[PDB]
Amino acid sequence: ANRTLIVTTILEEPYVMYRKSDKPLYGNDRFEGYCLDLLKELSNILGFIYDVKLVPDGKYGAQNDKGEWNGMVKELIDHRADLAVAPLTITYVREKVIDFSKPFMTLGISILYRKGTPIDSADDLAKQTKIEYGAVRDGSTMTFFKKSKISTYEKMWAFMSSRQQTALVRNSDEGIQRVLTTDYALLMESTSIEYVTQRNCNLTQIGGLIDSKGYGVGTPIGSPYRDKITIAILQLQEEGKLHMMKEKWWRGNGCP
Ligand SMILES: N[C@@H](C[C@]1(C(=O)O)C[C@H]2OC[C@@H](O)C[C@H]2O1)C(=O)O
Repeated sequence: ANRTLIVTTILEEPYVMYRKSDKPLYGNDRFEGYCLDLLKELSNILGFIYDVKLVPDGKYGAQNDKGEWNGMVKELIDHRADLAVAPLTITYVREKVIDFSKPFMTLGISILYRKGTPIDSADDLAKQTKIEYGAVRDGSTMTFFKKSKISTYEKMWAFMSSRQQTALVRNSDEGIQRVLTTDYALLMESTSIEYVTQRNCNLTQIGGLIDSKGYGVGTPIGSPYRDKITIAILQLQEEGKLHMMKEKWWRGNGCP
């Protein structure tokens, strides 16, 4: 039989979450979400079983000043996993070091905050001095700011980086808690903003999308699975299955 593929992933609602059960769950059964459904579909099409393993460092992946990676990206570079199936953003810097499938979803960075302020854009947010802001450490949103040559975003990066211990959060849950309990706005991806703002009516998006990009399945460079996964994604796309999966995991409207 074909070797069981190792899948690196990360907890991120509603892509990957612990299943709620009153009885013990083991192995893959512990998890559910859009990305687990995606894996069930991909594995049927490609003919494999898999072992889902949460990334040990809890990070998506960024490189330090020495060019050393962490998170799921490092797991792929180091051939610790066969696939990364997660809301993993397809970026220029990552594409040079891993192979991504074609995208299964598109999104852009925007701002999550509480309601009640006149802040209407990133320009507004960068200019004012009352509300702090940041991003999840070692993800693509942090990297977007670090690499930007747009003045507003360069200033925002300098601010986040100056207050890195403060401004850059460990994960999306910490970021959202910070938004809810302190004067802090979180830079994050639009599909996640859509999800949370339909569940907690104290939260809102500020402004529009600042960029546009996709999520893809990651594989190590040269992986014989990447093209097969791309073909499977296109199948699911064209059959309307990806659309159905989005509806299943995002439904339904909870806030005015
Ligand atoms: N998709 C990103 C990770 C992350 C980000 O950098 O925005 C962290 C986490 O942040 C909350 C929401 O944006 C979903 C997740 O995206 C990545 O692939 O690095």
